[PDB]
Amino acid sequence: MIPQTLTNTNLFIDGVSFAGDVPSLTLPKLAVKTEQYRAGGMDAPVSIDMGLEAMEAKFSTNGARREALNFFGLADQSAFNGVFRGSFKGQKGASVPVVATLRGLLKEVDPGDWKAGEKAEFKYAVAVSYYKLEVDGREVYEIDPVNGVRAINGVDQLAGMRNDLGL
Amino acid sequence: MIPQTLTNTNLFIDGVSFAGDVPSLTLPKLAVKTEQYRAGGMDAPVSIDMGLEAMEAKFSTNGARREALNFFGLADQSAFNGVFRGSFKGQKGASVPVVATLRGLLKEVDPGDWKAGEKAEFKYAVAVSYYKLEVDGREVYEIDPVNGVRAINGVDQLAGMRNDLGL
Amino acid sequence: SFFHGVTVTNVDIGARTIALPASSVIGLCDVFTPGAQASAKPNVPVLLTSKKDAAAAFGIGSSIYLACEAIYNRAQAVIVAVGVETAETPEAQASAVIGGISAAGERTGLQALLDGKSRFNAQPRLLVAPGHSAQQAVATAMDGLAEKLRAIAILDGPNSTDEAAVAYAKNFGSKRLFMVDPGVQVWDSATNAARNAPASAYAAGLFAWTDAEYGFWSSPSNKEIKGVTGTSRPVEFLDGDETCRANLLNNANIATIIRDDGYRLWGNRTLSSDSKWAFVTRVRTMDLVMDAILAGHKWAVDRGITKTYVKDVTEGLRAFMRDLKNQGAVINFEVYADPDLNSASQLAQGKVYWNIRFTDVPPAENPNFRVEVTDQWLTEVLDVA
Amino acid sequence: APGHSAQQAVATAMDGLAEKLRAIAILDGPNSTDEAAVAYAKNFGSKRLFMVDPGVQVWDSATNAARNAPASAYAAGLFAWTDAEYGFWSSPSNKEIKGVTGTSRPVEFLDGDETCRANLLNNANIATI
Repeated sequence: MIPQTLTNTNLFIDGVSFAGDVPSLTLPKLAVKTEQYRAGGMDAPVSIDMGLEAMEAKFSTNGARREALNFFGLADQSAFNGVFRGSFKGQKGASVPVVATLRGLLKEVDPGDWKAGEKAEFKYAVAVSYYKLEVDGREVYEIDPVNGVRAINGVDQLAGMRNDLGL
Repeated sequence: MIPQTLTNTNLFIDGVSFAGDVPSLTLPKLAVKTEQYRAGGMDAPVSIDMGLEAMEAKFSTNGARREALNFFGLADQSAFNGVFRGSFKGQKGASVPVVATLRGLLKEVDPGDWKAGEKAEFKYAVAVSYYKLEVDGREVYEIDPVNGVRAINGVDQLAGMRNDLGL
Repeated sequence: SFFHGVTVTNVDIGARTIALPASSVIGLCDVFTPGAQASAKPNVPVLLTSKKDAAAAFGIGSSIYLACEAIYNRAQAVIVAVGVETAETPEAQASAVIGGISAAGERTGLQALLDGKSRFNAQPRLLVAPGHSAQQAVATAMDGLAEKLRAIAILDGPNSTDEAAVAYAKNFGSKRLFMVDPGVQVWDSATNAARNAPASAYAAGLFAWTDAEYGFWSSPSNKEIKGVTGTSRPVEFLDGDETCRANLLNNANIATIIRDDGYRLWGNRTLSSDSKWAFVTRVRTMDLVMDAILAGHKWAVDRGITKTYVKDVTEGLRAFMRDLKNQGAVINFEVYADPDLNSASQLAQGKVYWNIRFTDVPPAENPNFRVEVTDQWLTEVLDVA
Repeated sequence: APGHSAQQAVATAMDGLAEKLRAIAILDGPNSTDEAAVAYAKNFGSKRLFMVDPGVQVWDSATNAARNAPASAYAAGLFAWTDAEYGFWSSPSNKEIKGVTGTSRPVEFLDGDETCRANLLNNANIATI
């Protein structure tokens, strides 16, 4: 493998390119809701999957980006749409894109303290519903909570436990 | 977009310009009271809006600004009036103002320690009721708790759930 | 002058006839007499809201209000009703319903139903001319109207024998029409005589009812008609019967009524020639997701094409199509841009394509109950033991 | 020039006025039938004109009647609005007209329709509502 790092970053919200002001993105921390399970005839628990937990996907800007302030606290949850683009350029030339569609509620607009001479750093946060990561255009993650779509590498992981609930 | 940052800062309280002594403002951290909701037929919760939470809007001064000390602990809550002006100048010239009307209770006057040779830093705090942010004069936020005015981008978000309560 | 205080007044009302508010706008066209009560000019449409505007804009005894009370008993819906003047010859009385651009600048007849949009925000997703659809002339020019509006035009056969309406539905393979053969009899508030209503408005108000809480993908087959007595010609459905009148009329792609005193409809299949578009829910979900796809993608119909214009709207189509799969309108889908038909030549003149491939929920037509009386439980049961 | 642009001698001179100023002249067809304004727009191939055919009706402060406004100033106010935040490069088509009710000649846009009143006018290069 070639050494490969993050170099540049972009954010689209309803197609509007934030080519000017995003100093920090943050993808949602994907994690399995681990329940440590020690039972009879064993020890040192085995941590069965119980589904994911909530996925909050922070980012920040430091202008009055009104094209992103108008999504706070709407009556239509999961209507904030936005992708987190970012390219990984490697050492041998070619850049591998990492794009990440979000769809959630802009649940926090945090304006920082205004010390009169520093940056603004409007820290935002979306508690996303939908989440689709791509690597070099190839699909890796689909996370849809409602109607149960958890597809790793394109093949759905919940299909074994979705035709028994009868969804 | 042009790169756009915070440069200067002002505070008015009952029209009285604090052109001398405000070293730090802080807008109220707007946040949705998220209740993470996982139910039958899904996983990885979807975080329904439950309204906002309280909005405390700190700031600081380091003189004995008696024109701001006299608002502490009055019998008339939500009578402290004040705007947080601040201009975002960008790179291509023109400055975008960000003004922010507050209306609340000055619930904390915190004089710092007096180490005899440093600043004073009277940290204040208002647990605001009303909150109106402007960007370049264009309206973005109205937050009024009592009688329920949550208007993002001028259009009221609570009007769908205010003609069913019968307010 | 005016009144103060409280004013009790013995008036002539009765039978509060509540219905759930429907969203699917239907069109309407039937004759009336534009006298002093009817404050509606003849060839122009009016946005109807309830029984009151059906009573104010048209006459009480006029043929519009007798068809508007059919839907407003069943679904509080939105009517785009353009009446016509009563003619003498039925060749011209049928041709008054078509009309056209035969004014100086304006329109007349059924062709004023295109003015439901851009006057009322009410595009008619159902078309019904009560009584004036037994002719070949109007019903051909309703498929010429419903193909343009992307709507389901409701028709009716005549009051003739059973076979004469079987051979009337052989003149159409029109894949958007919907024919309802038996005419509803109705009481009409102590007139002690059953008036033969044409029963195209009763099936039209049923679709607006089943649109609201069952959804448009739900088949409007088993569901109830309100405000109805035993109809004009008795159509029965006997089980396993080759010659029973309902199954005789289903195989000719004609809706009926089945239960006692004309309770419910019986239509599931439309007046088509492709078996691909046989049901009335494939042709209804074809056209009522593709306005909801547009209702939310009005921004995409003109915009400066950025690099992500192809990519941000294909994640806007998918994120809307998952909300239809959420409420059970479809089964799994796929929406994707074309790699083969989006070139640089099409972007210059503005065109850019996207694929959509969903699938309908098939309705439960024909559940079979294969059965046998068996003496299996006769030795273990009924023993001394 | 609202109202006074259905005449031929003005719209010829509004185009010559717009060529000198390097601007966009807003025109309007006659308020007659759909086959009449198409014959009016065949007088010009002059690449600086913009024709808005249906007559906007406005309420005008409890007149309890809708006046046929010539609908050339409403679309001209639309270009000033879309110049500001969408920029001059934005297509000024899909955007809202405010202060307006049901127009003079009701032009629809049915999809998949060859003879719908919007598309019949767009081939003659005429804006509608």
